[PDB]
Amino acid sequence: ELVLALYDYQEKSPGEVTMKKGDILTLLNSTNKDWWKVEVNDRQGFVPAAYVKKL
Repeated sequence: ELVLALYDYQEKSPGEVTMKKGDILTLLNSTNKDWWKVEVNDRQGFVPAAYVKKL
């Protein structure tokens, strides 16, 4: 499934990933309510669940 980046987000921890508003990310794991694992182009990592929207 895909998600839309609602805001820019710069990774702030080793396991996080950076995204730009408007980016279409592949949702890898949404089992956590606060942090979702996504694939941004060729990178994988966590971003705040609230900053993305399921498409």
